[PDB]
Amino acid sequence: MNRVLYPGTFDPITKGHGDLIERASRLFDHVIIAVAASPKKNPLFSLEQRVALAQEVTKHLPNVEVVGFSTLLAHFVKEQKANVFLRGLRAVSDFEYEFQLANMNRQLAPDVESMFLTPSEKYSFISSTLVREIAALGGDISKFVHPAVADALAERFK
Amino acid sequence: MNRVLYPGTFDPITKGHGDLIERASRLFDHVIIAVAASPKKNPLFSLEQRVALAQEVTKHLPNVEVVGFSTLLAHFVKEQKANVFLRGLRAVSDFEYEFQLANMNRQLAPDVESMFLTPSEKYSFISSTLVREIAALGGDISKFVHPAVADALAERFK
Amino acid sequence: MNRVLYPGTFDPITKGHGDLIERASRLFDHVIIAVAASPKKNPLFSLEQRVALAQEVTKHLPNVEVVGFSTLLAHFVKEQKANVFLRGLRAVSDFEYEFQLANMNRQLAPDVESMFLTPSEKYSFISSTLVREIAALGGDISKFVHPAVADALAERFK
Ligand SMILES: CC(=O)SCCNC(=O)CCNC(=O)[C@H](O)C(C)(C)COP(=O)(O)OP(=O)(O)OC[C@H]1O[C@@H](n2cnc3c(N)ncnc32)[C@H](O)[C@@H]1OP(=O)(O)O
Ligand SMILES: CC(=O)SCCNC(=O)CCNC(=O)[C@H](O)C(C)(C)COP(=O)(O)OP(=O)(O)OC[C@H]1O[C@@H](n2cnc3c(N)ncnc32)[C@H](O)[C@@H]1OP(=O)(O)O
Ligand SMILES: CC(=O)SCCNC(=O)CCNC(=O)[C@H](O)C(C)(C)COP(=O)(O)OP(=O)(O)OC[C@H]1O[C@@H](n2cnc3c(N)ncnc32)[C@H](O)[C@@H]1OP(=O)(O)O
Repeated sequence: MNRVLYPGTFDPITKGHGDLIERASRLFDHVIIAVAASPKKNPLFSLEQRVALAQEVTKHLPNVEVVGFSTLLAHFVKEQKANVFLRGLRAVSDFEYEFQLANMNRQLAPDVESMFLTPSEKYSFISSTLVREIAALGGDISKFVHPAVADALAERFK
Repeated sequence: MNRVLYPGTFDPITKGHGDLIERASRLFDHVIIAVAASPKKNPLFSLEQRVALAQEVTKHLPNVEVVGFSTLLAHFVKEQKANVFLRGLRAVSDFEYEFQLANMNRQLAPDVESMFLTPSEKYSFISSTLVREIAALGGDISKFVHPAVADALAERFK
Repeated sequence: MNRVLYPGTFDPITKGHGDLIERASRLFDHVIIAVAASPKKNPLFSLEQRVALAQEVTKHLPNVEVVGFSTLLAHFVKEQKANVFLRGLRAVSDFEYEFQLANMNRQLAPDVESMFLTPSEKYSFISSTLVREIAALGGDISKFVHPAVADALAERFK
């Protein structure tokens, strides 16, 4: 059996992440979305909000579950007994921080594989930072994110 | 007529920008330098100062106008009725980012073209960030910027 | 004689820099590890702590000495009378930033050469930032740093 763990800040989750999750839920028996606290990033949404938004966006996929965590990813992946890390690779960078992330996690969790997917072309170039900045200036982001996310961002900047 | 809009933070405008603007005024009938507030960047100079510096550096160019804006670029370009985005490309450098930026603005402003110029060999490798940091440590920055900008940098840290 | 200066924040110094330093001490008569204050990065360790960790890690190399500084690199290098800048490329970070750095320093210190080494494959993916983050979450970092650094990181986070 394969259990893949998709770790990220998801602030917020976008159509880019969702495409990747869609594809991964058809490949693997179990997909865990691991939302990291990432306090250093000063996230726009709270961990609970990010987990909840990610849950809403994935509610239709039976083998996908969402959980938040504040610990070391290499510890958390053993705790989840997942044998595969999922990360998305868009163009291009980083990427190289992803190569660096994978090689450092290989030392800390040797039995976990690091694997990459690339999003549909249509949802590449979608970045959570840019979704946030467009929303904060009142731009329409409905083509970059799910409607609950769009609503959450709109209400957030009021 | 083409009305080209060149949007940046310009903190401060450098000889790299100035080169691009010289080149852009020779290609297009109307060039608007759109100086972004960019509060996330915590600019060294105020928007009002950054606009005054850009005005000073381009006042000799009759088809070039400068304005500050704090709104969504995709909204502001319509209020300005420009049909072309100008951006500069240097060493890699923030080049992925220009594709992603262009991609997302093509969704938000479908009718506006996105185009790129490159500055002379001589003004590549000039970053407004390194100019700020060198000046803040009392390094001589006069060879990276126009003289009014050099004075403002000197006065900025006294 | 060649006197090479190796500047960085070294927060903290890793086996990644130590490999570069080892290689440099066998090429040059004199190697200076220049630790930058870098107040903006808000370093985990104080300047004085980072200088001490760097001394501990290199004290077995007689031609290598460590010093801290808070001034402009281009002036400090004149103070140390070094004619060579050493910079490492922690794999493929942004050699374009190192270029922008080198050519701007070419303007401020024309008599100093910029030179680059790459670390052994084994240490080319160690990031002091990620070491700080793994250590802060109680992860084992003994495979990325010298034992004094591991001890120092351990004491820093309980
Ligand atoms: C060696 C190690 O163990 S690392 C030690 C430090 N920390 C930890 O262990 C705690 C765990 N931390 C994490 O899991 C984090 O998710 C990290 C460190 C893996 C990566 O940070 P992320 O949350 O993925 O955000 P990311 O680095 O991708 O930057 C956010 C951007 O990437 C996108 N993004 C966010 N999360 C992801 C993701 N999981 N996968 C792909 N893309 C993502 C967003 O669209 C966003 O767009 P932007 O570039 O304009 O901002
Ligand atoms: C979807 C989107 O378009 S964003 C939606 C939300 N935000 C907005 O709408 C705000 C609208 N304004 C903007 O987004 C800003 O103008 C931006 C990001 C397009 C431009 O910001 P920038 O000026 O490029 O800041 P940035 O630091 O990234 O500049 C990169 C480098 O190129 C130089 N530079 C500054 N402005 C420009 C410019 N317009 N073009 C080319 N180079 C520039 C600088 O010297 C800078 O050097 P540095 O990185 O060492 O500081
Ligand atoms: C040089 C000029 O005058 S331009 C103005 C800039 N600054 C000054 O004048 C003051 C002097 N400042 C310095 O010397 C600084 O060290 C700098 C800006 C030149 C370099 O900063 P860095 O120490 O490389 O820090 P960086 O932002 O890359 O982050 C530290 C990382 O760099 C790595 N690192 C630090 N120094 C080096 C180095 N000399 N070579 C290769 N890698 C390095 C570490 O692996 C660490 O890993 P990380 O990216 O995961 O955190």
